[PDB]
Amino acid sequence: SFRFGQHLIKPSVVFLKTELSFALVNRKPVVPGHVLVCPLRPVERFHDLRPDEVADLFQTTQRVGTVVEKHFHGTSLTFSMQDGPEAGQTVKHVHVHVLPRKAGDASWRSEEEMAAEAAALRVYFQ
Amino acid sequence: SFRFGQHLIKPSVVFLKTELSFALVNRKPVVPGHVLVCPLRPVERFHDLRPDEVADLFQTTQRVGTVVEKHFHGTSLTFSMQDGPEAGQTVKHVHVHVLPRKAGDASWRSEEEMAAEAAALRVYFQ
Ligand SMILES: OC[C@H]1O[C@](O)(CO)[C@@H](O)[C@@H]1O
Ligand SMILES: OC[C@H]1O[C@](O)(CO)[C@@H](O)[C@@H]1O
Repeated sequence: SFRFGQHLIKPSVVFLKTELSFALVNRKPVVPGHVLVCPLRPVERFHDLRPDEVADLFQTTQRVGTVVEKHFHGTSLTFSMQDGPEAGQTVKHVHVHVLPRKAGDASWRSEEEMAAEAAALRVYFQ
Repeated sequence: SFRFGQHLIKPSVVFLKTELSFALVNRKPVVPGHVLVCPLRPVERFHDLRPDEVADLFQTTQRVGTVVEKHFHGTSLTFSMQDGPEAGQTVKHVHVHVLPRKAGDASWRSEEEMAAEAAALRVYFQ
């Protein structure tokens, strides 16, 4: 019941929802803990977001980064937004990739394993 | 008169300053138009920023991205924050790399050429 470009994301894989944003787990996380933070409104380019949505997106991203870094035992974090076709954007919805990083750092999993991961992550936002 | 880790940045290379953030040009931009957006307060990790500083950092980053994409003739933008030593952070100050991207995309320059670039960029924020 969350849009992400032209697909519907099941709530089971969403671990945080705010008044303007939501965070979800990935089917193929690039690194363990690789999650996405998106505005609820499906806009394609970052400049399309209103200031309130910009503040919310990133304050949410900040909270999520802290949680995933902790949960997946990272010691740093990479935050990246591929804003546009020439930056590599595949899904036409603004979103931030949040990746826990460890020193010296296929991944495909079932919806059930994604849902289990989202359930673990929700605990940190209670 | 702007801190960036343990170095002072001359105003001549700063093209935007808000109540909580500032943007500057690079000595060796990775791509033309590669600029940095930083909070005025020198904190090392993204989780250290207050919510108001998070909102300001990214609303500023949004405005800067629009300007540099326009000025350097990009058609997209890459936004990246290397948050921590294991994410590649060299300067211990939170900052966002903003890079205009073009289809199919040493760079060292003098302070004067950096100052000329910052002066061009300020025009867009008048
Ligand atoms: O996903 C990472 C999680 O899995 C473990 O390695 C095994 O349970 C945990 O300590 C960590 O929280
Ligand atoms: O730095 C990019 C700037 O330089 C030019 O290529 C030459 O003046 C411009 O059109 C552009 O605004």
